[PDB]
Amino acid sequence: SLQPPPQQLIVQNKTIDLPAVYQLNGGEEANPHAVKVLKELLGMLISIGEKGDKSVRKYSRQIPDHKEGYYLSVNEKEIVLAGNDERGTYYALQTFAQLLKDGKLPEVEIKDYPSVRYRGVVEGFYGTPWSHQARLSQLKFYGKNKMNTYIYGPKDDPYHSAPNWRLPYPDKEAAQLQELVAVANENEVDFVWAIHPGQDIKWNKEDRDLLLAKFEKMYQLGVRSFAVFFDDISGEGTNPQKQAELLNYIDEKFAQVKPDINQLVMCPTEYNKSWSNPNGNYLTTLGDKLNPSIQIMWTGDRVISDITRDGISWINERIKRPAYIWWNFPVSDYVRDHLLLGPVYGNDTTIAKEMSGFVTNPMEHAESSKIAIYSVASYAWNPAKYDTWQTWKDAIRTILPSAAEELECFAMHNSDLGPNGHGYRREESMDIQPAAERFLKAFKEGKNYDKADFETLQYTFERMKESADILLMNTENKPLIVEITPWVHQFKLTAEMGEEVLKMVEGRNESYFLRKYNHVKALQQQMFYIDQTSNQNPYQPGVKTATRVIKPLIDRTFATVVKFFNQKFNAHLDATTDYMPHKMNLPLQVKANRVLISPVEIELDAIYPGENIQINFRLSAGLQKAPVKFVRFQFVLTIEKK
Ligand SMILES: CC1=N[C@@H]2[C@@H](O)[C@H](O)[C@@H](CO)O[C@@H]2S1
Ligand SMILES: [Ca+2]
Repeated sequence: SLQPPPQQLIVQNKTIDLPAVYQLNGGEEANPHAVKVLKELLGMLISIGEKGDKSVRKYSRQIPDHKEGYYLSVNEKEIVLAGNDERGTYYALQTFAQLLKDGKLPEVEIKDYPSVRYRGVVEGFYGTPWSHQARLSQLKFYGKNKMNTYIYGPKDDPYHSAPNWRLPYPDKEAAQLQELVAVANENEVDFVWAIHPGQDIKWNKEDRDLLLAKFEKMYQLGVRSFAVFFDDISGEGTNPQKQAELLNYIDEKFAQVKPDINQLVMCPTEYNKSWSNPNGNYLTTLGDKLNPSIQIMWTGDRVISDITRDGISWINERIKRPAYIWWNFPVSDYVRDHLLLGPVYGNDTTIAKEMSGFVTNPMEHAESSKIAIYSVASYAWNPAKYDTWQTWKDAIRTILPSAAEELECFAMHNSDLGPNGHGYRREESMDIQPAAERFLKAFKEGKNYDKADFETLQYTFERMKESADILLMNTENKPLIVEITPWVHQFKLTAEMGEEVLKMVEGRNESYFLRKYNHVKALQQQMFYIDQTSNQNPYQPGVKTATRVIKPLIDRTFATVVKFFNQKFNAHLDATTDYMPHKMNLPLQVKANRVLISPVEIELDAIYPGENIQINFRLSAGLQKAPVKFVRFQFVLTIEKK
């Protein structure tokens, strides 16, 4: 499965062998980055070059007349790799590398080019910025998948955002950035350095010069594309006239003055329809006043959304140019306890002409995001032929060949975001969703359930456990495994709980049932400890997994079978589904050093120093470290733990 799929492919159902002896025509005059790839890969004539080179004159009418276009031919007599331009030749080679299987090439002719001009990744999330090593890995991944754009803009980099956007990077970070630009250039990626000055920018000469001064420093490190972001700010930095004037100044005094600057992009304050005032002048001001070479970014009809024909028509009409899409998936920075490892879908596949670019905002988990990134690369290059599920499967097998089926199992049940303030959800566990939904309907109402449905759930829990143990021990992609490990532990526990809960449904005798029930309570407690010890970030601490379909099913099944046990044996077993050490009909929650009522008396499991209490029917009272176990009366106690 060539990824991205070429615009045009004719296959001959013959194969040849990579020539053991070959003649290379055009090596000294073709893109040096393309020649190095070809030489790594390896008489029969092999012709490599860009349109205009002597080496490729015979094929000049086969070469697509598109930026980043190429002609690739393999037959009995010869191999041709001909770009419309240097980047096209590199890309011919990336397709060539995928065709070569076990010293053998199929007989093929390809004519190819991208449908969207700018394709790639914006590292533009809140959270821990990617590591240097992660970024190096990403850049190489982008070259293989024909992504030409990497926008550097981590919200939490103090040299990118306020107030230290004014300061040059220190030497060590500066040397790192320089290395990234070198590696980007080698993989035919535009490194686009972004700045986020809007929260404390003064519209004066001092701050304008400081911004230009910073861009000059980045230029000296080798940066040749630049962005200015005005997202998620308030105050005087939201002024569109001043924003347009600053960007026009950067364009006129810097972008159009240097010998070799490429992209100049801006992200607006009104960056989606819901955040834009239909009766305000903001977007029209930018559209009218911004120099026509400046790109304007857009996230769709909401902060988190997929791109539709109508939504993009709306923005394009106002900004008077095709929108440069900032797509907010798989970014998880607002559901930080979830991994979003499902397929890329929901974006209109017929609107390439209406966009100047398409970039993905990924997770803080660099390797994990490669599933979506590979898929966005495929989509943006050939939207017409974009295949959601095949691409997801191809991504997984690329990322983890040694355990592709195991990663598919884990990813397929780690796709949804759960409820959230952005209203954005994805499908999860759809394969088993109907079996789950039947089983539980039947079971809850005392009608007999189908054996096949019970077996399906059983098979699922078994395969999850296998997948988890195998993924833990995988050494093919260590950085991926480090990223997901906490979720994998939680995924195994979920599967073990499901297995035990189903043995309870098969309920042999009272004694066996009680063993199973006690095993389940222990598993709940183990899940709570992971949720409190792993991924303890300030915003959505912990680890959630298989949340849309599997966890609800296991929970409701458990509560149901305990209710029936209590009726049959006149018993009083606790049917609660999440473990909670503190006692309070709403469920308590524990988040860091807070104990919380999910929106009279609370008894903690020990005496703690009390920090404060926040109630809300903004009530507040510090407890000055006063010992506290009981608390009688949002509703949030904070304690020293801490
Ligand atoms: C433009 C946008 N700027 C923000 C990004 O930095 C976040 O990562 C994203 C998800 O929370 O939300 C908005 S979209
Ligand atoms: Ca050339």
